[PDB]
Amino acid sequence: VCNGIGIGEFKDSLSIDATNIKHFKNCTSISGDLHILPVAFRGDSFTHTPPLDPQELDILKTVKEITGFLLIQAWPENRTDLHAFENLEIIRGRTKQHGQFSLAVVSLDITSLGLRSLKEISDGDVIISGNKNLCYANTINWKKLFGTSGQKTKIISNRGENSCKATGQVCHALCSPEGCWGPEPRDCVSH
Amino acid sequence: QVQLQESGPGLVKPSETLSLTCTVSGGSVSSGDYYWTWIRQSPGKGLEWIGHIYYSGNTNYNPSLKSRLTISIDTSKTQFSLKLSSVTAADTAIYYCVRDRVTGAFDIWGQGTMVTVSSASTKGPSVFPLAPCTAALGCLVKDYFPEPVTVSWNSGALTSGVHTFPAVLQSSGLYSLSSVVTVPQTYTCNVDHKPSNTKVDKTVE
Amino acid sequence: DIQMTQSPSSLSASVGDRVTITCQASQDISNYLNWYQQKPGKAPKLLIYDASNLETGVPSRFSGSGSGTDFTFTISSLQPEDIATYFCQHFDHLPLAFGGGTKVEIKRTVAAPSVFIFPPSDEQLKSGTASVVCLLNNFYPREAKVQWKVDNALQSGNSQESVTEQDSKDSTYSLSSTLTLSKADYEKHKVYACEVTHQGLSSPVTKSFNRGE
Repeated sequence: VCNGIGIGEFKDSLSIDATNIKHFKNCTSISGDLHILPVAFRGDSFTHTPPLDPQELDILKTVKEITGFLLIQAWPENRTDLHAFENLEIIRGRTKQHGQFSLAVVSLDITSLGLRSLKEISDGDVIISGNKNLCYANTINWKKLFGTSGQKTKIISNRGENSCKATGQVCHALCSPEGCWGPEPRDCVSH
Repeated sequence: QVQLQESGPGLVKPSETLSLTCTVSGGSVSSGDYYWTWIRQSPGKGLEWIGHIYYSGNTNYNPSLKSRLTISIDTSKTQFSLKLSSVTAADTAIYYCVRDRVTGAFDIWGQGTMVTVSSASTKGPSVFPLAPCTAALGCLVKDYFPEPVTVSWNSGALTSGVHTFPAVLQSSGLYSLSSVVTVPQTYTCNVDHKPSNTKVDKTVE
Repeated sequence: DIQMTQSPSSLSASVGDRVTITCQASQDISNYLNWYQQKPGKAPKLLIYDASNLETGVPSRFSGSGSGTDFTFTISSLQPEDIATYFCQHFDHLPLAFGGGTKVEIKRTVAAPSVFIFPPSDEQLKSGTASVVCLLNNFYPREAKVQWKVDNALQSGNSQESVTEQDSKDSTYSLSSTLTLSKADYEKHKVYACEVTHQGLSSPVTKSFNRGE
């Protein structure tokens, strides 16, 4: 319904700042790319833009479709997951970051991904790097979400596998060996 | 393309704080595609990953150095620094600043700086000629601390036949090396010991 | 806490030979494995990323293979400039770690060293100490013996050696032996000799000088 960063209403925007976030309410499809850069939480001193309130990211909970790629390089320190995208389902990825990645979660303090509704990733690779607190990512079977032969996943430089098992942050006994987006029995992809 | 260069003291007293700063040239530190990483190397520990910092401010430290580590980034002058507090002789190592891309590769390395942890004092070297009594002559850089010492011949004009040996540690706790040249003209060795601000141009007979 | 083990710890091969070194991880790291080359006196250089991909600018004789726990690095045709220590590094999860390293050296023909002896300078004698230097230049193999003799008296316990890394062109070594005496002890003797023994020498070669001449 609405465009993405760099297209249309976001012609001269590099990320989702406190100026253009108000245009995503009741939007179900993004016709472009979504950039979540660190400028959204440290603010912009040049434009006097304050940090986006961490309770304001719940506006994107109506999003279900992204034609381009989703680039997440920042997240509020108060939120442990990404359930602001708990209803996002499809990332087509006709346009990619450097022509390779359609989903990038880089250096976040999140404890879980929480992309529970994400069922399809049409085209593009998925890189998950630099997240010191993240879990559940290495258990997700990304072959279910893929649609193009050869889509790769880089789960690198993140929290150790035995580190998540030490805190009991694994998938529930009530779901398949396909993975989970969190500890709750609802985050499980299949059962 | 992009070049990295280290800067900081080469001698740090024990229980104090080591400080190093890497200056990025030919590029910006503001790219979200790279982790700006410090790596050290020493005999007994080998190559050791210290940690990196992202341009968002997020950091990742090695658990073996976590309690004494602090990495910051200054996008203004395109630099990022390193601070290691409460150092011991186990922290004596060659420290590199490295660009680690998020893809997962240490693609760009700095030249590496030597950091020595010791309560001893800095001492400048004494240069002596190596002349006979195919010919060969050279210089003797003796009694200095700490490492390193750079020796060049004719300000870099003479490179063929030059052999600068690895420095040996004498029983007095001071280092000493020798650089020689084989020759079939004025021959001058250029000795630089930056920890003591000592530059010497020794002309050999 | 991933443990990286490289094998072998060191090897020697001839120019043009096929060198294959191995890297083994304590757990499955998929293909998150890189290879680095550290030539003597220089910083490590990235050659292979993602176990198999060749970095641009790296010669085609280098390659890598493997996924999971066992990985291999291969040089199809060994060159004299490839003298270095090769490291493998994982990036599966935090923290990142390197392997122990594999030192690679060149096997070549036996070359005899050129011997030079340097008397101590008068400038150093005023300080109260005397350093006699002997030089062994461009030889192979590295194993060599240097015997100091002052007035036909074998010296031991007062000399130190230093050998350069293998030359990246002729694959030779160079060694320097420094004999340290005091000023007073140096003035009491006359003949100062440096005897060397090497495979390339049919008989031990001695270079000497007389003090004050």
